[PDB]
Order: sequence, then structure tokens, then C-alpha cells
Amino acid sequence: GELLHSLEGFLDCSLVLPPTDAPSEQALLSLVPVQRELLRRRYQS
Amino acid sequence: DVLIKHGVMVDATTRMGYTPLHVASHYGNIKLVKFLLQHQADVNAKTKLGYSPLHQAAQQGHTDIVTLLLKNGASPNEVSSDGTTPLAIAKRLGYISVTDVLKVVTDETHRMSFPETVDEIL
Amino acid sequence: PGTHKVYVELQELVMDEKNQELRWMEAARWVQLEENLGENGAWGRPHLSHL
Repeated sequence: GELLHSLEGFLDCSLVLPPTDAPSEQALLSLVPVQRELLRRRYQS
Repeated sequence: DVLIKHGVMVDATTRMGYTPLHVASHYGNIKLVKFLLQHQADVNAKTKLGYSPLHQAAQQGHTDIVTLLLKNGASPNEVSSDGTTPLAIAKRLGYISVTDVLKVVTDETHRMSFPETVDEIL
Repeated sequence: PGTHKVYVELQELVMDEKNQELRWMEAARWVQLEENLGENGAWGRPHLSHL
């Protein structure tokens, strides 16, 4: 159960990036706060 | 396990306010940190100088105790009477791994805490 | 002592060539960053592990 809970927390802070027709390399830099907050959410309770 | 089943107080404090969770975090014994936290230890307990079990782990460089204490409710922003936060201490002694973990959870803003020891020997 | 750092190795059940016999051979290794073994026999560039 502890392993399953850790994996649920792992998936809760995983960032799914869906397909898009235009990879701009700049709209990808708009998800820097998202990744930062998802890490704070894994490192925190 | 034997002591806790007997009825020993989990959050006993020394003269300067150190709990067994403070000492286990200080000395890098993560299995007992988990054991103490499973038995209702105060993760945010403070000594007389305001040091958390998370300031001891950050001061001694134990990155995995830092992670386990944060995940069990430790505060990365509570400050001590000396004016240090669990991260400033990590930056002061240059623990890159502890700074990297405590940097994510700590928001934007020369004394070392040592638990008492027994020097008795025969 | 209670927790150590972890080096991860990925091994797959593959069949070779000269013998057509099944063997466990390494495909990837994780030391902080992940490395994958190519067909030529060289470990590739370290990379973030996308899933």
C-alpha cells in the first residue's frame, strides 16, 4: 500500500504533454511554472 | 519498538528542547525517523532556539531525511531564534543536494545546533 | 545507511543471432539520467526519462 500511494503521488505530479500541430519551443516554456509546482507538490505532502 | 509499547513519551524533550525526532534527524537514522513519525511525533517541533527536526537534517546534510520530513509535514519556512531557515543553513554549509530539494519547497525571502550527548564511559 | 542512492538497469529477454538462444541483455541504465544501449553496442547520450 505504501508503494501504491507513492506511485499515486508520482502520477499526480506527472505532466502529460498532449500532441499539438505546432511545436513552437516557446509555448513549451510556458509550462515551466507547471513543472515547478508539480515538483513542489511531490516534494511536499 | 519495545520502548514505545511500554508507554515511553515519543516527544520527550531534553534541557534545550530536543525531541527524539530531532536526534534521529540529526544523526541520519531515517528508519527511526519513519518509526517516530508513525507513532505521532511532532514533525514541526521546535527547540528553545527554534530548531526543527528539518533544520537538523539540513544542517547535517541528510537529503533523504529532508525529503521524508517534508513529505510528513515539515515546514520549509519556519525560522529559528538565530534567524536561519532550514535552507539558508543548507546554503551556508554548501550541501548542494539538500539545497536543491529545500529550494523547490522554500519560498522567496553562524550558529550550529547540536543535541546533547552522553560522554560517560567506563 | 537506511536509504542509499539507486542505480537502475533495464534488461530484456532477447534472442541473439549465432545461437538463436534466449538471454537477458541490458537495454537501459539510470544513474540520475538514463542511457539506452543501441544496436551497435554503444551507450547513448544521457537523457531525461520521458514516459
